[PDB]
Amino acid sequence: ASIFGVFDIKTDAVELRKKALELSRLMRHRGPDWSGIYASDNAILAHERLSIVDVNAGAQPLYNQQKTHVLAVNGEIYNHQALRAEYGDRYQFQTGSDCEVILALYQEKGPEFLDDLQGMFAFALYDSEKDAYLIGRDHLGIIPLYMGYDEHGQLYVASEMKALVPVCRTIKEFPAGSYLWSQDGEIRSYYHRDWFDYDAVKDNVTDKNELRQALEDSVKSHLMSDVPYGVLLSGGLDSSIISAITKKYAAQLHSFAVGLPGSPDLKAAQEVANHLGTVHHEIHFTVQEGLDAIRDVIYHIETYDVTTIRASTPMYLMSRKIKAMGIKMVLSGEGSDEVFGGYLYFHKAPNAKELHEETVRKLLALHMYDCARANKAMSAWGVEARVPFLDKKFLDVAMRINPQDKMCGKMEKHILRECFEAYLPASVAWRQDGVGYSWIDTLKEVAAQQVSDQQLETARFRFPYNTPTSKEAYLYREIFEELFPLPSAAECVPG
Amino acid sequence: ASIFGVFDIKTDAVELRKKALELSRLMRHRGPDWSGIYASDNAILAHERLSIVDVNAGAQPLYNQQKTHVLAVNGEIYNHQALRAEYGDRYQFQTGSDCEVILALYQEKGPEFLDDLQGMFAFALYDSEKDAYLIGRDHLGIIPLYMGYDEHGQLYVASEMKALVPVCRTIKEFPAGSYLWSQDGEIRSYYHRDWFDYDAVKDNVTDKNELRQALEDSVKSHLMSDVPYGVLLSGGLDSSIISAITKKYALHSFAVGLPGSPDLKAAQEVANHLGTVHHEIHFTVQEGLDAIRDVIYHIETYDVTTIRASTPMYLMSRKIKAMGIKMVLSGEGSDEVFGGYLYFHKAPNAKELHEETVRKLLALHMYDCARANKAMSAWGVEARVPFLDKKFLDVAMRINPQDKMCKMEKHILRECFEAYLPASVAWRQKEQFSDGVGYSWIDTLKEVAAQQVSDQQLETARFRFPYNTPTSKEAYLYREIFEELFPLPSAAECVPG
Ligand SMILES: Nc1ncnc2c1ncn2[C@@H]1O[C@H](COP(=O)(O)O)[C@@H](O)[C@H]1O
Ligand SMILES: Nc1ncnc2c1ncn2[C@@H]1O[C@H](COP(=O)(O)O)[C@@H](O)[C@H]1O
Ligand SMILES: NC(=O)CC[C@H](N)C(=O)O
Ligand SMILES: NC(=O)CC[C@H](N)C(=O)O
Ligand SMILES: [Cl-]
Ligand SMILES: [Cl-]
Repeated sequence: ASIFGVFDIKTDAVELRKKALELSRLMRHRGPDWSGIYASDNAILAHERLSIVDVNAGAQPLYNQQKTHVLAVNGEIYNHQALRAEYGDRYQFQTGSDCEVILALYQEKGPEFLDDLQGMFAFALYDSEKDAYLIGRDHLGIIPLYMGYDEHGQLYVASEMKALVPVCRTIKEFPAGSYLWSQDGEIRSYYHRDWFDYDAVKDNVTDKNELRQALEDSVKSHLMSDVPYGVLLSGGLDSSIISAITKKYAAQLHSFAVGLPGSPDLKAAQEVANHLGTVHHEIHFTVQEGLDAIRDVIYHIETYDVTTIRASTPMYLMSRKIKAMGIKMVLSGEGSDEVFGGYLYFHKAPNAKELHEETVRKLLALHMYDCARANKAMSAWGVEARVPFLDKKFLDVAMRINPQDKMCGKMEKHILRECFEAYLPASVAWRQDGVGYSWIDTLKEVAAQQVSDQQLETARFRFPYNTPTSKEAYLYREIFEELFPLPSAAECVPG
Repeated sequence: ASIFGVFDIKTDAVELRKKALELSRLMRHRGPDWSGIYASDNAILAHERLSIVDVNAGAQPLYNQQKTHVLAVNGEIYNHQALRAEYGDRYQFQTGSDCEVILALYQEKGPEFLDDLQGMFAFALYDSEKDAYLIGRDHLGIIPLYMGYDEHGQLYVASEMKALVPVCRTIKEFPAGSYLWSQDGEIRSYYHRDWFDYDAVKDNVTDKNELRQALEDSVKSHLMSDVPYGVLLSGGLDSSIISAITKKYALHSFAVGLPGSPDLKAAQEVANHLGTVHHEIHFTVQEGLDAIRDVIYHIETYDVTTIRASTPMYLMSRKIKAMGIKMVLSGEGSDEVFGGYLYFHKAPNAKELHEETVRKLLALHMYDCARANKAMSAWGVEARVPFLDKKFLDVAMRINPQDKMCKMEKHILRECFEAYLPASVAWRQKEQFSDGVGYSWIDTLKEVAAQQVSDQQLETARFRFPYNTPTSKEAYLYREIFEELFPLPSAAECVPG
């Protein structure tokens, strides 16, 4: 879904509403199902839905029973069932939407219920009674959210920067693990955990069976949906586990892998799918198909980062292929490397202290990284991506085991392999460019054509911020800028 | 799907290729499934697909076995199976696509096979051997297609004017029942029928069974598909007729309206009668209101009537697609065929009637075909219209027009399909003073226009909209958005005055 909100209105609200319709529509690929808008003299909440749960009645914006509170959410509240039970006493549910609990929660706790939600999301809520608003983003910013200001000082928020660039003088990412309560006027962090610090877990007790079961429960809970769903299977450990787990609790399970015809990963993926027994779909794309998509990928992910761009491409095309099949949601394996210190550089880790701090740090930066890519790549085509490895509960267990246990002094994510070896082929289980070498190669080769050594030499004059230092980056930048003129838009991009 | 083509290339081909992507992308809603493209120094063909038939190998552009011929099509060729059979001994089919047949016929007939096809389509074919191209559009302009030229003379073709406006100096609709063979350089009409003239059918007999059978067959042929499809049910005669036949030969049905509308009611009835899985789609006036701009952009017209009518269709499609349906059948064409409108009550004689129907069929491309196609297409949904099938048209257009004369409007049709439906339905007349979708829709549309357009703006319209000046506040409202979206003079001119 997409969310779009305008707060602190100081102008013709009428005109603003007309404009909101326009800007919201810019993100309609995220919510192809239906459009919703709420507009008053003091606030606007525009919504583009992708119905996953409560098809018929999960229409948004969701309204107060009394109709004084209005909510627009992009996300999934996994524990909503539990919450309905708990507050159902106090609040009158109007639908079956998982998102409705935020409305219950707010009614009783005001702005203080963020850590009570389990799931991924971004929302904007408007209380006509108190003439107040609340904006929030999940714990690690799994669901993206941007914010910015008009030349009037009016406040804007949108799932994608794409809808703000046209009106804001400034924009920035809506901080993850946080909320914005109008009465307070300041963004406050709500997500904190003991494990944020080493000295907190340092001599903890690792419980493998706990770890495994934790990931199982995460997956299980992320299976919530009223539409057809699938799993991304790349043949890598992370998606192999997710798919394995998913297969395990699916009770027809579709798997998807993407790549240049004949590439290695494809083979791995096929192997796993065959071992797990899923109805696999090997998506192929040609190098030219990828080239031709670059610009749109860039418009979708909203970045000029080479690596992200190179990687979102395939994902972007896989998504179009999935959606065409009719699948609206998929589970993926992002977060695993960050939780378990999956990177090779982690092999090189100095000690458990260093390891821990790095992973934490990595977890806290994901909203700008893997999260953004997955979400936006998939949403380009109206496909929802779930990340069980990043589930709230799971993380507490995985971040709380002893971090020595994460040290490679073994395969990189040993403990994890150990936990699921049984579910997989020995090959993936203990394995340590699969989409196609040619993919990045032509990429590079095309950049070198399109970019003069001259351009590169004086890039600092053109792109003073995060000056591109290679012709490929140079190329992605030009397009980025072309699409996202505003100077702060590039500052959202990690320097 | 969508088709985008550029021919007679006099500039940097590389350059142009980049632009084609850009422009082709503007119509992606019509072919969300996948994208394809062929680019050379002399021709570009870009396609956005909506896979209905042969999902796995039906990709486009479609190529020649020798890869010397390239074809890009938006359409459904109903008699393709028969053709494959007819021409398989000469042409090696590379796919299961109903559309590849065009490649085969072009191979054995050059540009003279247009009337061999039975279906709806718009296509562009480029022959790298001969360095030539051929553009064609179905018999009544069922599927849309625009043409235009560059400041350099380069020629463009596109399913929607939206893809041309940004680059052409001039533009126009690619003529219906026509083709453009590059070797000719002139657009030629290929469709003509004796029934085009009254003296041709004046003494004809009327075959009820013949007529029933013909509609039946058309529908049967129209069910051709590899994906899930449905029917658009209004509860009105036409759509009810279509629906019943589909049920019998084939089932999800769809109706749209304001909570409480006549259409919604009537459709429920029929759905009940037929036993289809019925989906009643509601919309609110504000949702309708909020969609106007998109609607104008999708349909590419400023015509008040069409806009009114297409809004609900566009919202309905959004929903059908959310349910996963890619194709549906519609009852459009019936009234034009049987003289089903109220005005037809006042027809002086069969001649005037017959003559009037013909006119109507031949203008459809600017009207109802446009709405039907373009409204559904805004959400990647394909609309089929059995009543306008070529072969059906030949039977229906050839019966005694005197049988078209109106006790009830479409009596014959009723007599013919009486069996299928609940009599209440079959002999259901239309009423002036009742709005299917809900009276509030227009009422609000008018209301909004009045409030947004000044008397003066209206009085001075001519200084602003010198071509087909809007004569009402509503017309003005729509025209203003239109112009705003398609800033090119000839665009406005494609819209029938
Ligand atoms: N060919 C592919 N097919 C399906 N999913 C893929 C493919 N390549 C990558 N992914 C997904 O991307 C996830 C996280 O990205 P990463 O771990 O950064 O490679 C994997 O754990 C998979 O769910
Ligand atoms: N309310 C509706 N719900 C579903 N389909 C509709 C509805 N109204 C019209 N249609 C379809 O559109 C066709 C042509 O409409 P018309 O051109 O207005 O007579 C019908 O005969 C139906 O297939
Ligand atoms: N697209 C989304 O963000 C999903 C919203 C909500 N869970 C629904 O399925 O309606
Ligand atoms: N979208 C269309 O015009 C359909 C083209 C062809 N019939 C197919 O199913 O691929
Ligand atoms: Cl800002
Ligand atoms: Cl022209």
